[PDB]
Amino acid sequence: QDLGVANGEDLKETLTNCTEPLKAIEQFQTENGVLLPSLQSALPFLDLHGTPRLEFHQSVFDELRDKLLERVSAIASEGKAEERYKKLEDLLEKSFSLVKMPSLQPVVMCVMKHLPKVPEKKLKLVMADKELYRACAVEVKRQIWQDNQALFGDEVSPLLKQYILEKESALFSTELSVLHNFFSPSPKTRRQGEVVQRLTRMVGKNVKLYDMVLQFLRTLFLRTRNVHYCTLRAELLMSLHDLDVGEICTVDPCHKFTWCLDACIRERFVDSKRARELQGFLDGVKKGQEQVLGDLSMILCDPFAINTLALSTVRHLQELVGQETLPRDSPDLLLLLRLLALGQGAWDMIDSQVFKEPKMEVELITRFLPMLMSFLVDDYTFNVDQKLPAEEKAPVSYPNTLPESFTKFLQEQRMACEVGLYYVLHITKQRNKNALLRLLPGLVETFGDLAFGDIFLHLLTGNLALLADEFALEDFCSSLFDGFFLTASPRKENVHRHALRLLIHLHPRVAPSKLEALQKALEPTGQSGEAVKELYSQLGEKLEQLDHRK
Amino acid sequence: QGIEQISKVYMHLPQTDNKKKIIITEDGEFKALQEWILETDGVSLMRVLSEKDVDPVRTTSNDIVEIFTVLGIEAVRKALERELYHVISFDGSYVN
Amino acid sequence: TKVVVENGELIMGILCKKSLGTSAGSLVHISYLEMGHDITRLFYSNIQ
Amino acid sequence: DDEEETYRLWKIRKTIMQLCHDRGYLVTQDELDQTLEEFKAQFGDKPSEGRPRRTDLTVLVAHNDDPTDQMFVFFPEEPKVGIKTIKVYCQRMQEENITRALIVVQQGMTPSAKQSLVDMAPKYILEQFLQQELLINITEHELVPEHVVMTKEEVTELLARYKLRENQLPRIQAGDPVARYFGIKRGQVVKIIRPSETAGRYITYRLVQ
Amino acid sequence: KAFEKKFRFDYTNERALRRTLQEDLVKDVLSNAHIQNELEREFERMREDREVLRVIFPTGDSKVVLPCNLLRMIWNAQKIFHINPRLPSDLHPIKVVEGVKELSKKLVIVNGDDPLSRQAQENATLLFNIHLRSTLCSRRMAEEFRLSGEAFDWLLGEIESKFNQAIAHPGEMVGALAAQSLGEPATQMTLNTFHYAGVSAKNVTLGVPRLKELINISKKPKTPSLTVFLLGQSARDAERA
Amino acid sequence: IMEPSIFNTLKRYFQAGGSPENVIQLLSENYTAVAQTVNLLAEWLIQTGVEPVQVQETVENHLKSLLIKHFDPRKADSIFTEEGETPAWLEQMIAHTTWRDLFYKLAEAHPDCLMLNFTVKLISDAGYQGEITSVSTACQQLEVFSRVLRTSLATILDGGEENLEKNLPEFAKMVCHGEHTYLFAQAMMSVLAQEEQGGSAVRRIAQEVQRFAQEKGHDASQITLALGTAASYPRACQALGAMLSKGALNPADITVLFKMFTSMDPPPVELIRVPAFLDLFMQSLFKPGARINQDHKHKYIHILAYAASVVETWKKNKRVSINKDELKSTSKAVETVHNLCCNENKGASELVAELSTLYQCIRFPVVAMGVLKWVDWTVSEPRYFQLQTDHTPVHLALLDEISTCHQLLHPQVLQLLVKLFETEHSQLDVMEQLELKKTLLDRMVHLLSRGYVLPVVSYIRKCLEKLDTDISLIRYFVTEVLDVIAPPYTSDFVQLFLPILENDSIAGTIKTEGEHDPVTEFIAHCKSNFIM
Repeated sequence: QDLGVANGEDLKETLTNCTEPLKAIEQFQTENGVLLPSLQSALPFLDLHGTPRLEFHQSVFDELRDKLLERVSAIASEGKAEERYKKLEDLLEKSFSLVKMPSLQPVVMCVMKHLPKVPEKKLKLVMADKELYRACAVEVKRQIWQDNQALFGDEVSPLLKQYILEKESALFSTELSVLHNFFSPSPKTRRQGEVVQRLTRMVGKNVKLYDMVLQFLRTLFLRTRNVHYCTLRAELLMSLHDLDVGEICTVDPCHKFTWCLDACIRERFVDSKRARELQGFLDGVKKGQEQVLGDLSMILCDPFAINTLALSTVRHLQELVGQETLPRDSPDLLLLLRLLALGQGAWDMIDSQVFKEPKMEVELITRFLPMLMSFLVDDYTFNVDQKLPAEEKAPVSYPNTLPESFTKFLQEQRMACEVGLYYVLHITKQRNKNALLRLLPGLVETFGDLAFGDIFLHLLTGNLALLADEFALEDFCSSLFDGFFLTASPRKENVHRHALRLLIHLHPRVAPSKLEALQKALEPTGQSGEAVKELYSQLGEKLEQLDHRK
Repeated sequence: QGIEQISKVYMHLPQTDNKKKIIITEDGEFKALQEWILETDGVSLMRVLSEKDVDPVRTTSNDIVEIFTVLGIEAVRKALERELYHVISFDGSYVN
Repeated sequence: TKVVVENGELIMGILCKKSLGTSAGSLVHISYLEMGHDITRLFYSNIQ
Repeated sequence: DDEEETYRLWKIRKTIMQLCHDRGYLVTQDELDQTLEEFKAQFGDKPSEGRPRRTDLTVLVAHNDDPTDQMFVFFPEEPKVGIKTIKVYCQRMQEENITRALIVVQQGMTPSAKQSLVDMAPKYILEQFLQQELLINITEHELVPEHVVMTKEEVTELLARYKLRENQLPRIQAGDPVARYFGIKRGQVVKIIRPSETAGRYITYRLVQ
Repeated sequence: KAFEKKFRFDYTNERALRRTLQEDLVKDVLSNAHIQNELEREFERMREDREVLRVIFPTGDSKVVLPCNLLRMIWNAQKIFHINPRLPSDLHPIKVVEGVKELSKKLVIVNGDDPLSRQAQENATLLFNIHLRSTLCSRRMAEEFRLSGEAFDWLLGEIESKFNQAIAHPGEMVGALAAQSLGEPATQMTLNTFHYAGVSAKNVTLGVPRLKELINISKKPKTPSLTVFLLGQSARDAERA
Repeated sequence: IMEPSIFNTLKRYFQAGGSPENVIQLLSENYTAVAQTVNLLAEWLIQTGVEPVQVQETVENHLKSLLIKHFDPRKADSIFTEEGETPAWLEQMIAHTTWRDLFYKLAEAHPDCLMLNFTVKLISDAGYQGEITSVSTACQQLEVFSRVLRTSLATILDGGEENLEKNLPEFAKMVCHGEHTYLFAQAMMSVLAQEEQGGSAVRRIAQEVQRFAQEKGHDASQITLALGTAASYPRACQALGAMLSKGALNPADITVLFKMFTSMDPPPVELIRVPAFLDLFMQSLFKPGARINQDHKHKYIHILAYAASVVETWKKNKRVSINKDELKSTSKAVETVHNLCCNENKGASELVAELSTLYQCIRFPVVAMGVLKWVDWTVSEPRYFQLQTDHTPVHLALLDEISTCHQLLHPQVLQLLVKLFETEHSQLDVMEQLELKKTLLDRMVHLLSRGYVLPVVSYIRKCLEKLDTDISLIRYFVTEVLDVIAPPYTSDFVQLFLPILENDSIAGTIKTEGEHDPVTEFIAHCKSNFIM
């Protein structure tokens, strides 16, 4: 019973009252009906019909509403911008009083959707109503969010938490596979995730909302130290790139760098040309725009970028061994190390607000890398010696001693630790058990316990699946589990989960005595988490099935 | 221009549907598209097949040893079958 | 000019070499396949 | 020319991708059929002393199952390949632990290197292909029927069902271009499905000799 | 659409079923939906056979050699059993479908039960089974043939018998038979008096000078050729050609 | 908004009683707002949209009919109309009788016999007797059908030859819907054609109705012969009845007719003047094939000559002076033309040679009509235009001769020309097709020269506007027409020739004329003629 509106309230009254005034009721319909003289002559036909006069009028109303929606869309699409926007604004002014009418609410919502700027009073009225706010299209919600950072944060935070949970769950997948691991999906496939698509739709072409999302990502990266926020930054930027959103891609200083790095991640290798392009992007940061360096380091802190760069570094070291050249003389290797240093120092750079490139330690290049090359060199010579004719076979034992300086580098230098961990992954992928056993004792104590990180442990268990036949040897299992996994499992639940996953996958090949010992050693305590207990129960079920197969 | 081991090449539009491009329309009915075909006087496959705007699938040959060098033995079996049927049924006769 | 042999009786048509000759699907070929081979010998002899 | 060179390299890349997929390897779907413009964007659009030069596009592919064995393909810079050039590739392979590999020669190989290729067959297998062989995927030709390599268990099943020996099957050359395409060794029965105008479908078998 | 109109056996129509079948069979078809499902499945099989044929025969021709002349056998059954096809028929279409399936089971080129022999049997009688489904379907037997139950049983027996008679006899000297079958038309062929109709046509060496080149593998043919088919727009443009 | 149902809520309100839970709920069934008024406010909202034009009310009524078509209550239509009341139908037929009852009685038409009766009576109450008849089957009740026939006949007779093509299907779908109505209409045609003071148009309309009857599927020739005086002489009329029931020529039938003709007691000549009979004669005589066996051929020619030659003087239903002194020349001409159509000597080595004799023959109207039909059946053969002399204008020169020597065949000549012009000729060169169109337009210009202009220009405008043809063709037509005409300009020609010239390619008409001025002269004369 609003503006020029008859009974909605006295309609409820009309449904409650029920005595007698027929002519009053008829006059009310005549005054508040379809006020067209042409319909008065057509109504007796409807009376001559027999079906009650409700379905016909509802059908006509629905058809008129759908035609009005089509015309609102057509007006939004056709004509000069000023004229169409003025027509839509007039229609909204005439129709906004009916926004709470469910049958006409879609028309108002569509008109608001197609307006570049909805009046602020109507936006506040919509915000005050939870149902109206929920029913609004994302275009109106953007105009609401751009001036209400708290509401936008409330809308975005569940998506960020879901993204983090999805990445962590992907790290703890039941299937151990070298072919299908955390880094297997292509970047285009990764950007098709629900969280990334929803965030891209929410941001749209609004630069302010994109900056708010970037600020949220920076704050959460600082507060939680979770690198998947960096991953999400890269994926959101490239998802806007895939939709040709030039309003954002042209103003983001990291767009070209992230695009080139995305190509490198897709190829899983950084060639000299791409390395030089990334270097040109880095050296192009002008004085006074140094915060762009913090943003670029956040992009490089992405685990996919770190994985690609470290694998490229290991491959380049192997190539340098092949070419009889030193690491210091390879500009591409130094450039890869510089990119890795920026990626690793992203957190410190953002937290301290000191936007300067981290100084690469001299001893890394001049000592640590050529020692890794010596490990490769020992591998090559052992492999060549094993292929010699039996008449020339000296009793060549594989070098099992780990230099103390190598362990010190792994413990004290973050970059050396990262490169050594990726070298361990590389040699494990090559099924080199001797080198793996040589390097394993140095992984017990690493810089910041990087050897116990979920990404490295995921990749390591996946690659260890390639050495399944070696788990029949008690010495190999003792080394691996007792010397590496069980040293940290009582203090780290994630290491316990990774060891349980590896055992679940490889139990048919583990020596039965060592299998029983590991089952006893990995028994969950009262303080163990739910996931550990679930994995242990799965292991028990698998063991029962294996016993039944005897 | 062109390749070696070839003399003047003659091009024409086919009349028999063996050379006419038989396509299947969206309503399932066959249709005989009459498109230009070439017909050389020398022989060199794996080099004409490498040329641009040349259909690398339906480009057959007349010599059998050349196909045996290019397309193998079973393709040579099919080509010998087709050429033998051609030389037999040219004059309207039929052999099972 | 439309040869129809039906139920073992010549309904209509004039039998040229396309009806009794060595062409496939002719009257004699069907007489060989549907009937026996002695019967086709009798057919040839009777025709001649 | 430079556009002709990038077109030729892209066609060789496409044929090698299709060859690896038909051989039973891990070939990425977009890599299996990419646009020429995509190749030019990924590699540089100047083979004439430029970004899409040789040795940049050495394709490394693993097997669909048992992902250990790889045949990371080779593209020599020089037209006429020799022993002192293939020994560098042998060095790269012995650096790895994988025994199969394909080299795509531009001109003919020196016959001494042809003998050298056989001179390491039990150790590690090397196949070679000319440019003209890889400018057309011959399995797409209408004269070439469907060749499928058979496993040893299927060979035993075939010989036990038909009660015949490997000496009695119709055979196929080891230097057969289709056999070279699938890279089958001696004694490896290949089933061949071809349409027949008298029975519909006919499956023959070709033991390799 | 012609294929669907001619082979589907639309069961929803009342009057067509009344004209083609007897009323008990009409109500049997219209009541049960399992029979309708089986008829839909046989139309599915015929669509699959259509796709298989169009793969097998890219050229639009269907003059193919097969042992049993099924149309002539249907006509013979009509003439023997005195059909009078004006009256509604009295053979159940489910009987047609099941009899066709049993007959396809009974026609054996390759014995055995292991899947290799099963595939050999399927491939040996693929084309003939496609033709058997096409000719002895429910729709045609109900509309344009109208055989009776005993006529259909006799037809199945005749088809099985005449297929079992067409099997190649073990011990037949096939090699000499084929050699003579190819060398007997060789005498009727010209030597080289081809009209040489100069419409390009390359003066294809034909006749015995070509049969010889095919018989002994000549590395120096009198006239080696190609047939270079153009790929795209160049095939429909004389200038690009 | 349950207010909109005051009436039925009424008798359930004062006399509810018992348990009025359903009464209260149906009193409470309009749970929405006043959406009846909101539906009218949808027009006000459309006022801010594109267009809630009167077409908005039309669309509302269309949705009304759309949801009405579900019930459309035949069920109680007879009861509700036998209630002897209801200004509902009367008011609807007063105001909205455009297509509402039209679709209503086009939908079912078996029930609602009294709604149909009221609508039909209101249609009869409308002035132009039968335009809203909700059915073209308005030929069932005689008092309606006779008056509708009268008014349609008045419309056609006041129309003329131009309206002969537009109104005749709209008139023949009624009188051929029922053959008893066809008999009634043909009896009226006969009674009106008894008079010689303007009954020729009535006879023409009757013949067109009979032609439409033959098209639709009537065996209406027996009715036509029953209406005529030919039945007074029984056996000839019976022979004609059988022959026209079969629609083909039998030599035995024509020998039976010929034995009765060319005697001292001929039948009245109106038995042989029926046009379908002569059309069958043309079909059986001047088809390029269809050979006639040389023995009763002269009988055919004599029958045609007697049909198209002799005169008579009906002085009180009796003849006293007929003559046969020109049917020898007619027989000679038709015989020569049939011989020319029978010789078919390849590429007219003889058709070109005897063209002077053909020109002599086509001086006669029946000869001209026969040659027109033969050229129609020869040129319209697919893949005919492969002989080319000047893109084959020989038969088109015969078209020009036919258009020159006569005037009543011009509708058929234009029909043939536009049929060839609309026909796309496959396997011909595109330039060759264009020059063939140019030759056809030259023939159309020749038709325009001999007086028959308005239909030609009307078709040119129709093919420039509707399913528009090449603009260059219309430009060429204008160029060729304006190179032969100039000074005086009857107003109808100017009125029809102005819009095609002034709109849509002014500039292309004048390129290099010079010595005689272009369309500028026609523009000046058009300014001088009309009132600006």
